[PDB]
Amino acid sequence: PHLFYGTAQNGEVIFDEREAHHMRVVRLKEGDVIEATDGNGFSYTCILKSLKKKTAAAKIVKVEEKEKEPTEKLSVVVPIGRWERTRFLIEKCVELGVDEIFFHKFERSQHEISLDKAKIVVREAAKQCKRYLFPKVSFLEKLEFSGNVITLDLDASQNLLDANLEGSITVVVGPEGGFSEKERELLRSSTTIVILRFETAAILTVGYIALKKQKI
Amino acid sequence: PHLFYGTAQNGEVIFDEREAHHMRVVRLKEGDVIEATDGNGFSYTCILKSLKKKTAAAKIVKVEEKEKEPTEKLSVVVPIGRWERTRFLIEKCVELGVDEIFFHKFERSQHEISLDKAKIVVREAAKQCKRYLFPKVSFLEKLEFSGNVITLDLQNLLDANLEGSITVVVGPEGGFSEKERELLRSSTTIVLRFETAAILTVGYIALKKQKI
Ligand SMILES: [Cl-]
Ligand SMILES: [Cl-]
Ligand SMILES: [Cl-]
Ligand SMILES: [Cl-]
Ligand SMILES: [Cl-]
Ligand SMILES: [Cl-]
Repeated sequence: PHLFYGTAQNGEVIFDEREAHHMRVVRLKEGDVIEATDGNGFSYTCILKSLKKKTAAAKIVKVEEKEKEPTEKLSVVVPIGRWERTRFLIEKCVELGVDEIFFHKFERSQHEISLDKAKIVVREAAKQCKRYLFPKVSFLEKLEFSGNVITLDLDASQNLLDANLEGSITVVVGPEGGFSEKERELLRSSTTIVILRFETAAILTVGYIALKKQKI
Repeated sequence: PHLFYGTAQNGEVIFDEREAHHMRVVRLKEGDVIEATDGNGFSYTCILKSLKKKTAAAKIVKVEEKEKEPTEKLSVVVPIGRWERTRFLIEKCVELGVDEIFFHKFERSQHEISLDKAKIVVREAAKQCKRYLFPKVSFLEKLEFSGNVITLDLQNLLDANLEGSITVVVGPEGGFSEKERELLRSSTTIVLRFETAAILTVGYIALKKQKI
């Protein structure tokens, strides 16, 4: 049971080139009943009409609201770094029920991110996890926040299980080359700080928090 | 800075062809200073004396105790299933401070494993992670247990009582059979992508037991 992604309007869902290729791979055809999401919490049961090289369109039969906006958000600051790390962190954020991703370039990174690429990673992950309401993605200029913030310092574990998790939480995943001293002063003074393989620490940290917050 | 695995005897560490080959891949030569572990908690700083095709030997210069046996053990029963899953679970056991790994072929698996092959996975993961006291591996013929055993189907694991030595039963890819669901309820405490779930669950337990 595959879940496609498109834009609903005027009784149809329209699909971009990327989706049409994915449908040709599953070898669908005109007449087939399919399920799409718009990424804002809705599910559409549709009959495929057109499948062409760079586009497709299906007629909507049924809509179900599958997920509503949460009252308390889980936010993660993802460092703009080597693509393999960045793609991983974004995928895990979809997976672990994060509501908002914020991309920050820490002082020791010279990387950039394409926000359109990040949205594709979110889309493809969500289609796999059957997540109807996609996390939002934004740039973040400054390490300035409100509410409860937890910082994952990758170069040191601190006590995660002692941390207070009351209310809305932002988790700040640290950069590969480490916080500069300016960043560290800024984050010690404003957040709560908490050695394993990068991929394991990130899953365990964000995943424990999501668990406790019942985001998963 | 690599870490090799060898056998310590009378002032030298000897190494097998797997390690010798690895030494050649990383361009080591006779006369270089290397670090080895025995897999028993100790680090050995040695001078590499002989690097041959099938074997190597180094002279011990310094020995440091890195890791001791814990009072309270964390054991995990790993299903014998598709290699890619089994290998991942072995490596996470190494990395998350599990002390002992027991392989069980559940009823809906038809797979088999050689302990020699599992040990190689342990070795290579432990070399990579710089774990000096390697976990032990063995077969578990029956799902028959004593002690705190908790049975996992990859939430409110957060409420599980994890005190004392503990065994964690990770279920098979095809699910527990009826007989298995009954058997496990008679002797255990029943408490996302597979890899994510496996890390979050075993990691949380390890972290709560302070094994990491
Ligand atoms: Cl890159
Ligand atoms: Cl990019
Ligand atoms: Cl951009
Ligand atoms: Cl980075
Ligand atoms: Cl299995
Ligand atoms: Cl071995």
